[PDB]
Amino acid sequence: VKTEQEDVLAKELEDVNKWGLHVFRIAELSGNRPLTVIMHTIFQERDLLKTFKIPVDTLITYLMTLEDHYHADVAYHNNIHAADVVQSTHVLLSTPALEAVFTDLEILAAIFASAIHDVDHPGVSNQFLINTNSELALMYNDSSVLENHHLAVGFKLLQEENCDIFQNLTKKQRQSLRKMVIDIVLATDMSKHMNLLADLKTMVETKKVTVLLLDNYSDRIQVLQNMVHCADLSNPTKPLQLYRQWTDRIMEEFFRQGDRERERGMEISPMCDKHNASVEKSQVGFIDYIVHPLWETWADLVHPDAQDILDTLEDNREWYQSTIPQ
Ligand SMILES: CNc1cc(Nc2c(F)c(F)cc(F)c2F)nn2c(C(=O)NC[C@@](C)(O)CO)cnc12
Ligand SMILES: [Mg+2]
Ligand SMILES: [Zn+2]
Repeated sequence: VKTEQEDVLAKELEDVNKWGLHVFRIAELSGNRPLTVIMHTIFQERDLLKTFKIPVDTLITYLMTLEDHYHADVAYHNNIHAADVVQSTHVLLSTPALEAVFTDLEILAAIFASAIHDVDHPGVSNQFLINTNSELALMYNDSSVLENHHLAVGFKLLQEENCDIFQNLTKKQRQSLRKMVIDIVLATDMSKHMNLLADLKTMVETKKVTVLLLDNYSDRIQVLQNMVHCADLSNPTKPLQLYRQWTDRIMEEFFRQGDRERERGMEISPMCDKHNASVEKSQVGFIDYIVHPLWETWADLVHPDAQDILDTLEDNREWYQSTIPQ
Protein backbone atom coordinates (compact mmCIF):
# COMPACT_ATOMS: atom_id res chain seq x y z
CA VAL A 1 0.00 0.00 0.00
CA LYS A 2 1.11 3.55 -0.97
CA THR A 3 2.62 5.91 1.60
CA GLU A 4 0.52 9.05 2.39
CA GLN A 5 3.08 11.27 0.52
CA GLU A 6 2.96 8.72 -2.46
CA ASP A 7 -0.91 8.96 -2.49
CA VAL A 8 -0.79 12.84 -2.59
CA LEU A 9 1.75 12.43 -5.48
CA ALA A 10 -0.61 9.94 -7.30
CA LYS A 11 -3.45 12.50 -6.97
CA GLU A 12 -1.25 15.32 -8.45
CA LEU A 13 -0.30 12.95 -11.31
CA GLU A 14 -4.01 12.68 -12.31
CA ASP A 15 -3.44 16.07 -14.11
CA VAL A 16 -0.64 14.58 -16.32
CA ASN A 17 -2.90 15.10 -19.39
CA LYS A 18 -3.53 18.79 -18.51
CA TRP A 19 -1.66 21.98 -19.49
CA GLY A 20 -0.69 23.61 -16.19
CA LEU A 21 0.32 20.51 -14.17
CA HIS A 22 1.75 21.42 -10.68
CA VAL A 23 5.27 20.29 -11.75
CA PHE A 24 7.01 22.07 -8.77
CA ARG A 25 4.65 20.34 -6.28
CA ILE A 26 5.40 16.97 -8.06
CA ALA A 27 9.17 17.75 -7.74
CA GLU A 28 8.74 18.26 -3.93
CA LEU A 29 6.32 15.28 -3.44
CA SER A 30 8.51 12.80 -5.40
CA GLY A 31 11.65 13.71 -3.40
CA ASN A 32 13.19 15.56 -6.40
CA ARG A 33 12.20 12.85 -8.91
CA PRO A 34 9.76 14.77 -11.21
CA LEU A 35 11.41 13.38 -14.39
CA THR A 36 11.31 9.73 -13.23
CA VAL A 37 7.67 9.89 -11.93
CA ILE A 38 6.26 11.92 -14.85
CA MET A 39 8.05 9.76 -17.50
CA HIS A 40 6.93 6.51 -15.75
CA THR A 41 3.29 7.81 -15.64
CA ILE A 42 3.41 8.80 -19.35
CA PHE A 43 4.99 5.46 -20.44
CA GLN A 44 2.21 3.56 -18.53
CA GLU A 45 -0.53 5.91 -19.89
CA ARG A 46 0.65 5.42 -23.52
CA ASP A 47 1.34 1.64 -23.03
CA LEU A 48 4.98 2.15 -24.20
CA LEU A 49 6.42 -0.57 -21.89
CA LYS A 50 4.16 -3.25 -23.47
CA THR A 51 4.54 -1.94 -27.09
CA PHE A 52 8.37 -1.75 -26.96
CA LYS A 53 8.87 -4.63 -24.44
CA ILE A 54 10.62 -2.30 -21.93
CA PRO A 55 11.32 -4.08 -18.58
CA VAL A 56 9.86 -1.84 -15.82
CA ASP A 57 13.07 -2.09 -13.63
CA THR A 58 15.15 -1.12 -16.73
CA LEU A 59 12.90 1.94 -17.35
CA ILE A 60 13.08 3.10 -13.68
CA THR A 61 16.91 2.57 -13.49
CA TYR A 62 17.44 4.55 -16.74
CA LEU A 63 15.07 7.39 -15.67
CA MET A 64 16.81 7.74 -12.28
CA THR A 65 20.23 7.69 -14.03
CA LEU A 66 19.06 10.28 -16.61
CA GLU A 67 17.56 12.49 -13.87
CA ASP A 68 20.81 12.18 -11.80
CA HIS A 69 22.72 13.70 -14.79
CA TYR A 70 20.63 16.93 -14.64
CA HIS A 71 22.39 19.38 -12.26
CA ALA A 72 20.60 20.13 -8.95
CA ASP A 73 22.65 23.39 -8.57
CA VAL A 74 21.39 24.77 -11.98
CA ALA A 75 18.29 27.00 -11.34
CA TYR A 76 16.47 26.48 -14.66
CA HIS A 77 18.10 23.79 -16.92
CA ASN A 78 17.57 20.95 -14.42
CA ASN A 79 15.32 17.82 -14.01
CA ILE A 80 12.20 19.99 -13.25
CA HIS A 81 12.56 21.72 -16.65
CA ALA A 82 13.08 18.27 -18.35
CA ALA A 83 9.93 16.83 -16.60
CA ASP A 84 7.97 19.97 -17.69
CA VAL A 85 9.07 19.68 -21.36
CA VAL A 86 8.19 15.92 -21.30
CA GLN A 87 4.69 16.59 -19.86
CA SER A 88 4.09 19.56 -22.23
CA THR A 89 5.10 17.36 -25.26
CA HIS A 90 2.76 14.60 -23.93
CA VAL A 91 -0.20 17.10 -23.89
CA LEU A 92 0.74 18.50 -27.38
CA LEU A 93 0.91 14.92 -28.81
CA SER A 94 -2.75 14.39 -27.68
CA THR A 95 -4.09 17.47 -29.55
CA PRO A 96 -7.28 16.60 -31.65
CA ALA A 97 -5.76 17.94 -34.91
CA LEU A 98 -2.95 15.29 -34.55
CA GLU A 99 -5.17 12.26 -33.58
CA ALA A 100 -3.79 8.98 -35.13
CA VAL A 101 -1.15 10.97 -37.11
CA PHE A 102 2.00 9.63 -35.33
CA THR A 103 3.16 6.01 -34.82
CA ASP A 104 4.08 4.62 -31.36
CA LEU A 105 7.81 4.92 -32.35
CA GLU A 106 7.42 8.63 -33.30
CA ILE A 107 5.57 9.20 -29.98
CA LEU A 108 8.41 7.38 -28.10
CA ALA A 109 10.97 9.54 -29.98
CA ALA A 110 9.27 12.89 -29.06
CA ILE A 111 8.92 11.88 -25.37
CA PHE A 112 12.49 10.43 -25.09
CA ALA A 113 13.95 13.49 -26.93
CA SER A 114 12.08 15.81 -24.47
CA ALA A 115 13.44 13.85 -21.46
CA ILE A 116 17.13 14.05 -22.53
CA HIS A 117 17.03 17.42 -24.40
CA ASP A 118 18.99 19.39 -21.68
CA VAL A 119 20.75 16.55 -19.77
CA ASP A 120 24.07 17.59 -18.10
CA HIS A 121 23.40 21.30 -18.82
CA PRO A 122 26.12 23.33 -16.93
CA GLY A 123 23.87 26.43 -16.61
CA VAL A 124 25.93 28.44 -19.16
CA SER A 125 25.41 29.28 -22.83
CA ASN A 126 27.16 27.75 -25.86
CA GLN A 127 28.99 31.11 -26.34
CA PHE A 128 30.45 31.01 -22.77
CA LEU A 129 31.73 27.45 -23.52
CA ILE A 130 33.20 28.61 -26.85
CA ASN A 131 34.89 31.77 -25.40
CA THR A 132 36.56 29.79 -22.53
CA ASN A 133 37.93 27.11 -24.97
CA SER A 134 36.09 24.42 -22.96
CA GLU A 135 36.78 20.75 -23.85
CA LEU A 136 33.04 20.47 -24.86
CA ALA A 137 33.36 23.32 -27.43
CA LEU A 138 36.61 21.69 -28.72
CA MET A 139 34.92 18.24 -29.06
CA TYR A 140 31.89 19.74 -30.91
CA ASN A 141 33.68 22.36 -33.04
CA ASP A 142 31.73 25.29 -31.44
CA SER A 143 28.50 23.98 -33.22
CA SER A 144 25.34 23.25 -31.13
CA VAL A 145 27.84 22.36 -28.35
CA LEU A 146 25.25 21.81 -25.58
CA GLU A 147 22.61 20.17 -27.83
CA ASN A 148 25.20 17.67 -29.19
CA HIS A 149 26.31 16.94 -25.59
CA HIS A 150 22.70 16.47 -24.30
CA LEU A 151 22.18 13.83 -27.02
CA ALA A 152 25.53 12.05 -26.46
CA VAL A 153 24.86 11.84 -22.66
CA GLY A 154 21.20 10.72 -23.12
CA PHE A 155 22.33 7.85 -25.37
CA LYS A 156 25.55 7.03 -23.38
CA LEU A 157 23.49 6.53 -20.19
CA LEU A 158 21.70 3.54 -21.89
CA GLN A 159 25.02 1.64 -21.43
CA GLU A 160 24.98 1.85 -17.61
CA GLU A 161 23.95 -1.25 -15.54
CA ASN A 162 20.32 -2.28 -16.45
CA CYS A 163 19.68 1.01 -18.34
CA ASP A 164 19.07 -0.17 -21.94
CA ILE A 165 15.37 0.65 -22.33
CA PHE A 166 15.68 -0.04 -26.13
CA GLN A 167 17.14 -3.58 -25.67
CA ASN A 168 14.09 -5.26 -27.30
CA LEU A 169 13.74 -2.89 -30.29
CA THR A 170 14.88 -4.22 -33.70
CA LYS A 171 17.90 -2.58 -35.41
CA LYS A 172 15.43 -0.86 -37.86
CA GLN A 173 13.35 0.54 -34.89
CA ARG A 174 16.55 1.74 -33.08
CA GLN A 175 17.96 3.50 -36.20
CA SER A 176 14.63 5.21 -36.91
CA LEU A 177 14.14 6.22 -33.22
CA ARG A 178 17.79 7.41 -32.99
CA LYS A 179 17.51 9.58 -36.15
CA MET A 180 14.23 11.19 -34.91
CA VAL A 181 15.63 11.87 -31.39
CA ILE A 182 18.76 13.54 -32.90
CA ASP A 183 16.70 15.69 -35.36
CA ILE A 184 14.46 16.79 -32.45
CA VAL A 185 17.17 17.66 -29.83
CA LEU A 186 19.38 19.47 -32.40
CA ALA A 187 16.26 21.59 -33.31
CA THR A 188 16.18 22.83 -29.62
CA ASP A 189 19.28 25.03 -30.33
CA MET A 190 17.89 28.64 -30.48
CA SER A 191 20.24 29.39 -33.44
CA LYS A 192 17.84 27.10 -35.45
CA HIS A 193 14.60 28.89 -34.30
CA MET A 194 14.10 31.28 -37.31
CA ASN A 195 14.60 28.52 -39.94
CA LEU A 196 12.38 26.08 -37.97
CA LEU A 197 9.59 28.74 -37.73
CA ALA A 198 9.92 29.69 -41.46
CA ASP A 199 9.40 25.99 -42.44
CA LEU A 200 6.46 25.62 -39.98
CA LYS A 201 4.86 28.77 -41.62
CA THR A 202 5.41 27.17 -45.11
CA MET A 203 3.65 23.98 -43.91
CA VAL A 204 0.72 26.03 -42.46
CA GLU A 205 0.31 27.77 -45.90
CA THR A 206 0.09 24.41 -47.81
CA LYS A 207 -1.70 22.53 -44.94
CA LYS A 208 -3.61 19.36 -45.97
CA VAL A 209 -6.26 17.77 -43.70
CA THR A 210 -7.90 14.29 -43.92
CA VAL A 211 -7.00 15.99 -38.68
CA LEU A 212 -3.56 16.83 -40.23
CA LEU A 213 -2.15 14.86 -43.20
CA LEU A 214 1.70 14.31 -43.10
CA ASP A 215 2.91 12.19 -46.05
CA ASN A 216 6.77 12.20 -45.89
CA TYR A 217 9.50 11.98 -43.13
CA SER A 218 10.47 15.65 -43.82
CA ASP A 219 6.93 16.87 -42.89
CA ARG A 220 6.53 14.47 -39.95
CA ILE A 221 9.92 15.34 -38.36
CA GLN A 222 9.29 19.13 -38.89
CA VAL A 223 6.02 18.89 -36.86
CA LEU A 224 7.80 16.81 -34.12
CA GLN A 225 10.77 19.26 -33.97
CA ASN A 226 8.36 22.27 -33.72
CA MET A 227 6.23 20.47 -31.15
CA VAL A 228 9.19 19.80 -28.75
CA HIS A 229 10.52 23.34 -29.51
CA CYS A 230 7.01 24.67 -28.50
CA ALA A 231 7.16 22.47 -25.31
CA ASP A 232 10.66 23.90 -24.57
CA LEU A 233 9.29 27.48 -25.09
CA SER A 234 5.96 26.77 -23.23
CA ASN A 235 6.61 28.55 -19.89
CA PRO A 236 4.96 31.91 -21.02
CA THR A 237 1.85 29.92 -22.13
CA LYS A 238 1.33 28.40 -18.67
CA PRO A 239 -0.78 29.86 -15.76
CA LEU A 240 1.04 32.97 -14.39
CA GLN A 241 1.84 31.22 -11.01
CA LEU A 242 3.91 28.62 -12.98
CA TYR A 243 5.42 31.11 -15.53
CA ARG A 244 6.69 33.47 -12.76
CA GLN A 245 8.58 30.55 -11.12
CA TRP A 246 10.19 29.69 -14.52
CA THR A 247 11.14 33.38 -15.01
CA ASP A 248 12.74 33.59 -11.50
CA ARG A 249 14.74 30.42 -12.27
CA ILE A 250 15.99 31.48 -15.76
CA MET A 251 16.92 34.98 -14.40
CA GLU A 252 18.83 33.39 -11.48
CA GLU A 253 20.65 31.16 -14.03
CA PHE A 254 21.37 34.13 -16.41
CA PHE A 255 22.59 36.33 -13.47
CA ARG A 256 24.93 33.54 -12.25
CA GLN A 257 26.43 33.40 -15.79
CA GLY A 258 26.82 37.23 -15.80
CA ASP A 259 28.63 37.03 -12.40
CA ARG A 260 31.00 34.43 -13.94
CA GLU A 261 31.54 36.58 -17.07
CA ARG A 262 32.15 39.70 -14.89
CA GLU A 263 34.74 38.05 -12.57
CA ARG A 264 36.56 36.71 -15.71
CA GLY A 265 36.64 40.12 -17.46
CA MET A 266 34.34 38.86 -20.25
CA GLU A 267 31.55 40.87 -21.90
CA ILE A 268 28.32 40.21 -19.95
CA SER A 269 25.77 38.34 -22.13
CA PRO A 270 22.30 39.88 -22.80
CA MET A 271 19.99 39.64 -19.69
CA CYS A 272 22.89 38.34 -17.52
CA ASP A 273 23.80 41.60 -15.73
CA LYS A 274 21.97 41.69 -12.34
CA HIS A 275 23.07 45.40 -12.02
CA ASN A 276 21.57 46.42 -15.43
CA ALA A 277 18.52 44.13 -15.67
CA SER A 278 14.91 44.63 -16.94
CA VAL A 279 13.18 41.28 -16.12
CA GLU A 280 9.77 42.56 -17.36
CA LYS A 281 11.14 44.11 -20.63
CA SER A 282 13.09 40.87 -21.26
CA GLN A 283 9.88 38.77 -20.89
CA VAL A 284 7.81 41.07 -23.21
CA GLY A 285 10.68 40.88 -25.76
CA PHE A 286 10.99 37.05 -25.50
CA ILE A 287 7.18 36.75 -25.98
CA ASP A 288 6.93 39.34 -28.82
CA TYR A 289 9.91 38.19 -30.88
CA ILE A 290 10.11 34.42 -30.15
CA VAL A 291 7.28 32.74 -28.18
CA HIS A 292 4.17 34.49 -29.69
CA PRO A 293 5.32 34.12 -33.38
CA LEU A 294 6.02 30.39 -32.74
CA TRP A 295 2.80 29.59 -30.78
CA GLU A 296 0.63 31.68 -33.22
CA THR A 297 1.97 29.51 -36.12
CA TRP A 298 1.45 26.28 -34.05
CA ALA A 299 -2.14 27.47 -33.20
CA ASP A 300 -2.76 27.91 -36.98
CA LEU A 301 -1.46 24.36 -37.70
CA VAL A 302 -3.72 22.76 -35.03
CA HIS A 303 -6.61 25.35 -35.24
CA PRO A 304 -8.60 25.68 -32.92
CA ASP A 305 -6.87 23.31 -30.40
CA ALA A 306 -4.25 25.82 -29.10
CA GLN A 307 -6.72 28.81 -28.63
CA ASP A 308 -6.67 28.75 -24.77
CA ILE A 309 -2.81 28.35 -24.72
CA LEU A 310 -2.53 31.39 -27.07
CA ASP A 311 -5.03 33.36 -24.84
CA THR A 312 -2.96 32.62 -21.67
CA LEU A 313 0.22 33.68 -23.56
CA GLU A 314 -1.42 37.04 -24.53
CA ASP A 315 -2.68 37.54 -20.91
CA ASN A 316 0.82 36.79 -19.46
CA ARG A 317 2.38 39.23 -22.00
CA GLU A 318 -0.02 42.04 -20.81
CA TRP A 319 0.74 41.21 -17.16
CA TYR A 320 4.48 41.71 -17.81
CA GLN A 321 3.80 44.79 -20.01
CA SER A 322 1.78 46.43 -17.15
CA THR A 323 4.69 45.52 -14.71
CA ILE A 324 7.43 47.48 -16.65
CA PRO A 325 8.54 50.38 -14.33
CA GLN A 326 8.17 53.86 -15.97
C1 LIG B 1 10.78 31.60 -18.65
N1 LIG B 1 11.60 32.49 -19.44
C2 LIG B 1 12.57 32.10 -20.37
C3 LIG B 1 12.91 30.82 -20.74
C4 LIG B 1 13.90 30.62 -21.84
N2 LIG B 1 14.27 29.31 -22.20
C5 LIG B 1 15.39 28.94 -23.01
C6 LIG B 1 16.71 29.26 -22.67
F1 LIG B 1 16.95 29.92 -21.53
C7 LIG B 1 17.78 28.87 -23.44
F2 LIG B 1 19.02 29.24 -23.06
C8 LIG B 1 17.61 28.12 -24.58
C9 LIG B 1 16.33 27.78 -24.92
F3 LIG B 1 16.11 27.02 -26.02
C10 LIG B 1 15.24 28.19 -24.18
F4 LIG B 1 14.01 27.85 -24.58
N3 LIG B 1 14.50 31.63 -22.51
N4 LIG B 1 14.15 32.91 -22.09
C11 LIG B 1 14.62 34.11 -22.62
C12 LIG B 1 15.47 34.26 -23.84
O1 LIG B 1 15.67 35.36 -24.34
N5 LIG B 1 15.92 33.13 -24.38
C13 LIG B 1 16.46 32.97 -25.72
C14 LIG B 1 18.02 32.91 -25.76
C15 LIG B 1 18.72 34.12 -25.16
O2 LIG B 1 18.35 31.71 -25.05
C16 LIG B 1 18.39 32.77 -27.25
O3 LIG B 1 19.76 32.40 -27.30
C17 LIG B 1 14.02 35.09 -21.87
N6 LIG B 1 13.19 34.54 -20.93
C18 LIG B 1 13.26 33.23 -21.08
MG1 LIG C 1 18.56 23.29 -24.47
ZN1 LIG D 1 15.10 23.03 -22.48
